[PDB]
Amino acid sequence: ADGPYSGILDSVLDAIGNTPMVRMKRLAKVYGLECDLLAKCEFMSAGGSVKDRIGKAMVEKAEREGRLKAGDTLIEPTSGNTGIGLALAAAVRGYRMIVTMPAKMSAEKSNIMKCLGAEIVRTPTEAAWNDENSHMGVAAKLQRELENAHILDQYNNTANPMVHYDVTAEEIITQCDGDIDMVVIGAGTGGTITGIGRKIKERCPKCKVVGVDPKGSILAVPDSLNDEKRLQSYEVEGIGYDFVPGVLDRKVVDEWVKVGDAESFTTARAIIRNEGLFVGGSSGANVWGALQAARQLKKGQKCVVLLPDSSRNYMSKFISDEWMAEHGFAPEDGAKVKEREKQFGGARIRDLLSETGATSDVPFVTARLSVEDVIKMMHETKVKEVIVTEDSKLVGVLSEDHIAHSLQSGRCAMQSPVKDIAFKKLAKALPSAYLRDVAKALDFSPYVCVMCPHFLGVITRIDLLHWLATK
Amino acid sequence: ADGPYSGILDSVLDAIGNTPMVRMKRLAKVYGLECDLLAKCEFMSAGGSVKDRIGKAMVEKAEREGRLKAGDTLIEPTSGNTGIGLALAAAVRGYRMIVTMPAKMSAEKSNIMKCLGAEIVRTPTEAAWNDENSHMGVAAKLQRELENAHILDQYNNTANPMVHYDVTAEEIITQCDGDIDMVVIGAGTGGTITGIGRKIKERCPKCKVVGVDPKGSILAVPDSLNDEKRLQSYEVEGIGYDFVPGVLDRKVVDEWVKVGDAESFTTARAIIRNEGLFVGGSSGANVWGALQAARQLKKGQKCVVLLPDSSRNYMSKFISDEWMAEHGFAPEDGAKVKEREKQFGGARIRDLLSETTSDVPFVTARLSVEDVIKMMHETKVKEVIVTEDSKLVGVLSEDHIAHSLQSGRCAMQSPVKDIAFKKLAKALPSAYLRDVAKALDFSPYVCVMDCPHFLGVITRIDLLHWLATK
Ligand SMILES: C=C(NCc1c(COP(=O)(O)O)cnc(C)c1O)C(=O)O
Ligand SMILES: C=C(NCc1c(COP(=O)(O)O)cnc(C)c1O)C(=O)O
Repeated sequence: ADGPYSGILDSVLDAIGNTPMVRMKRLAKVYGLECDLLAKCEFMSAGGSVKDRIGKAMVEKAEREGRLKAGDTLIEPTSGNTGIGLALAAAVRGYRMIVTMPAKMSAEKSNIMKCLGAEIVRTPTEAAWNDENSHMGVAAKLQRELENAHILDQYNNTANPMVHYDVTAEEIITQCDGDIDMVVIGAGTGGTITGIGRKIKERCPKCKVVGVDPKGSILAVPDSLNDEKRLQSYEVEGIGYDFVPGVLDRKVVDEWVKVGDAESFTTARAIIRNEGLFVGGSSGANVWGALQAARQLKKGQKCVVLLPDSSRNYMSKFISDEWMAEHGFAPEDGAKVKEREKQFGGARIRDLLSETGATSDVPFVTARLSVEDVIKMMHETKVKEVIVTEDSKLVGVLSEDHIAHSLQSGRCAMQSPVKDIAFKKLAKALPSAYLRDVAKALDFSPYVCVMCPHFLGVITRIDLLHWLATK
Repeated sequence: ADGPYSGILDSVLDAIGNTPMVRMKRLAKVYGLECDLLAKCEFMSAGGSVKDRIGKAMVEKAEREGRLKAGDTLIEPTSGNTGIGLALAAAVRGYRMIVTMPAKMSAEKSNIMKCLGAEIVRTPTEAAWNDENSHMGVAAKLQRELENAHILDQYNNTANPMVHYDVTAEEIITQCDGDIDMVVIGAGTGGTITGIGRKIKERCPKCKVVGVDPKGSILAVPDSLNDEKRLQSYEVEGIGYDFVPGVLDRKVVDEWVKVGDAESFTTARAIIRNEGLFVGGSSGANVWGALQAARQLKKGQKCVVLLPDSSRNYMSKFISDEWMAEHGFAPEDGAKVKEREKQFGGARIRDLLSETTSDVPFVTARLSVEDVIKMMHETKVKEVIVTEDSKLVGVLSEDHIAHSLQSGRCAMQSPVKDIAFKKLAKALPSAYLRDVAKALDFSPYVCVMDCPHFLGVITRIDLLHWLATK
């Protein structure tokens, strides 16, 4: 039905939470999982992260105790998502936002907090928590040097775990009908794991709670698990710290699973590909930890995994195959990159141009001919396409179909220069280039053309498909 | 309460729709609007767009008529969001996806449909709909040349408007309790406007329905409104075409509002800044059209605006201030860029360095940490700059030295490069302070240079303390 959203909401803050639990049957069937892998889609909140909750939560507490008045400044050390949630709360309730975040975090989080009118101070990646150059220490300095400022300090604020204990875990309980056998959850500030594990073990003591910690952090128990990569920088954002936060109750968690960058990102892309959840990398870490932890579970048993972040914050980072190839991360089991590598391989456009049959007789023009002059060439030379080129060096492609249709449409005058109706989006290639690169380039450009300034022809996706039909 | 999500969902397709309606009181107060500007947050669907619905919808129809079997290929010309929704449906129900979209559309849509295992063929921007190089014609060719392929053709499929008539408009009706006075909605394929306007006028005939069409399209009535910029390419994605789609019933819409790129993008950023809805550019166009159309309305009256897309698809495009400055679009009334322009102005780091002291020491980036602590203790400085031979390495603080030596990351005989801060931004004295602030948005330190004589380092606290002196 429609219970929580059946009316109109006063602000975006009322749209935080109430995320849907989805059964990842496709991903489990891919990875060979007997139990039901339930996913709590926290990335479907208004701000696209679970931390929205605590943000709102902390503000509410700060307002229910009168500790916060309009016009004040809010300061918060964050990996980016708590900053986004608090920035939403401030843009709604009229507070000023100053976010202190490490340079390791993505640029999308910074851009979104900038759109929310928040000042952004960045701290070095390799800094320890004791440092004055840590995000927490810089936030403390901003408190000390600025008036009417407040640090809500999600690492020690009781609201962070208390609201995960109050609403989120109760949501999971109501959605799983109490039958929860394993809960796999990443460990950042540790508030979400603490609260969820407590409420679930209180209303279902038989549930195992598994914490996910990146290879590089010291949050796992025992230290025999953290010493694979001690204090090694990692790319996954949100989970793991160089100290145990005040809100993290490591006694409430049963197991610990160590997950590296490669597994986290490949599993995040597998989540996107197999389920269709536009989710973050920390979520890939959590899901890989869950695939390791719930392996011994049987069918009927339900393992709840949080998907904290949305792909929005890492849209340039790991959704782009460019970045994960540069960082040497396995793309995916089934991906477009691997499909192109298998189908095309090392075949080059020399091979396609020779197998198809062409003698580089692609007529050029100086890109400022009148359309009547060029139609004489189109109709008399028996060619359909032409390539327009300037002096200062490529302009584009032109088809007689577009000529006729734009002349009828009122965009192509008979005395107009040919540059006005040519296709201006192109991708330059050269015969030694592989078909995998032209396949990647066709994802962004309609045509791929090759190149004394002697271009040999144009290649589109139908050409590659018809080549694949010959193989 | 908890009605729709109180259980577990079988697939992502079950999380489509059921978006919340939020009152944009902040944005209305900013623009001076008396009536209640309600926003249907369609970007909060699972796929982050309203088109998710029709995608799912069409598949269901294609499956309820037995027209679709597992392993088949689905082909669809789209501006990107219907492609995303259909790719979600295909990755869930086991169909192959081929999307045909113009090159003008953002790269985020392409990357996301790639993550969903969809083949992507791009078409030229300047092509007309009649062209074989149009997205629709290319999709038709892919149908003709590929076996087991289907085109659901959201421009003519009845599911596209029928489901907006069935669920979305009924959602709006149940959320507004029938009291809807104006409905402002963008016109792309026209399915959403057709369906929503029909269902709302059926359950509330007094409601005015306003269509939003970008300057460049021919969907507005009459053509006295389209002739400002006829067939001019525009940056807003999703709305407007060079022909009236089959599902668009232009008789069901009352008014038409022309919205350009600049207004659309500046109002989308205003939506993000004032309300906090991470929304798309087409939504900025729709909200600007609504601000123009519902101006004569009074308080109590409710004007419903759709926010079709999320910022996700335009994350590099218009959330980045770089691209809207490069495309000459007004940033916002109140923005961080304008705030830095007012606070800093044309002040350069020459002015700050002179108001505030010269040539903090350097090291060759391979000193032992014991040698560098001896240098710091003898030189009484706190920070140092590490530099290589082939040309900058970073900054180093004695605090990090002590804490990493105690933390087990800094060996007494280790090279100083291992503990230095490797993220830096290079500047030079003629640079302005607003630009160093923009660089400080992405780098912790901003250091200056001309010989390699490094005049010093500047952080955000330095700019704040300078602003305290001014
Ligand atoms: C530490 C922060 N986020 C925690 C986080 C986590 C861990 O959630 P915790 O509430 O810190 O336990 C997982 N995934 C992502 C993307 C996260 O951002 C922050 O936003 O400052
Ligand atoms: C035409 C497509 N989108 C329509 C659209 C619209 C218009 O919605 P229609 O249902 O097509 O009328 C508004 N905003 C955005 C971001 C859109 O993508 C498409 O995804 O192929």
